[PDB]
Amino acid sequence: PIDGTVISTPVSEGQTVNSNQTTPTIIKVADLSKMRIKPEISEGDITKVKAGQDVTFTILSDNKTVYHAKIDSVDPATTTISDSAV
Amino acid sequence: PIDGTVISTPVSEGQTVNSNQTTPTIIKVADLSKMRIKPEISEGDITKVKAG
Amino acid sequence: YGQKATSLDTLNTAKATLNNAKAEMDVVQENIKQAEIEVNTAETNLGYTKITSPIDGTVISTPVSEGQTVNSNQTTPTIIKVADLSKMRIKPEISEGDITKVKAG
Amino acid sequence: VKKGDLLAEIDSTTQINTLNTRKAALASYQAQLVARKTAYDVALSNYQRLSKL
Repeated sequence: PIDGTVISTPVSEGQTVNSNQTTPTIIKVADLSKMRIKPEISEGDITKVKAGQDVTFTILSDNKTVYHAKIDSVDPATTTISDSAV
Repeated sequence: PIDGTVISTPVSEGQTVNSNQTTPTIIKVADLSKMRIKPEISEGDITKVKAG
Repeated sequence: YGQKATSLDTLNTAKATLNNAKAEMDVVQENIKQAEIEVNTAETNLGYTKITSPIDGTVISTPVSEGQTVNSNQTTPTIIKVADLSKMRIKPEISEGDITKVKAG
Repeated sequence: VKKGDLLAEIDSTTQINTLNTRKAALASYQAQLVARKTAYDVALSNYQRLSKL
């Protein structure tokens, strides 16, 4: 369906499949020219967190890279609805 | 089915589905102009808790 | 019919009742086909007479029992597991903070 | 993998055999058209005249 690049491949060339009942995923292809990070953002901060907000972040593999991005928009539903401790 | 707004979207534009066996939910659309909170209310208070 | 009489009503028999003969034979061609076809597919649903081993590498599992019923319509019963043991490949788990660094070759 | 690209393949056999099937069907239905039309020609030029007379 897309080009982005290849990210999984659960299949075996030589392998029987059974798609009548549930749909066998075969290759997983998503877009790696952009990416998108999903900030978990707890139930008491959200009254405050708004869309387009001078964010910053850092890779758990960087001693200072410090990324200068921006919040882009809001979900209306928890991280368990969208796509206890909440 | 309704307007309320959109609250989930478990699908992928490009994705095979298999609705014969169990029904694939595709988008989740519920009403965000009102809301309703559900007070858990324990087995010993309920003889008391009344409506309105 | 060039011999003056033989009323057209009996030439027309012959015309249309030639084409009906011819065409009723075509139908039986396409039927000959469909039968040859559905018979080859009826031996190609008879591919399954060794369950041939896709590769040689060697044998690594065998979950089956000679004498055992199977039910492949719903989900596909794996029967033997055959993978290649002349090479091998090791999969280094490699944690989320080293990967900015780990490169290929 | 550029959009719409070469990835997989299965046993297309059963499915092409039945494609060939369904194109034989047709391939005879047109051959019915042949006769089930000339029969009407023989019975259009029979009638269009016999009625005039």
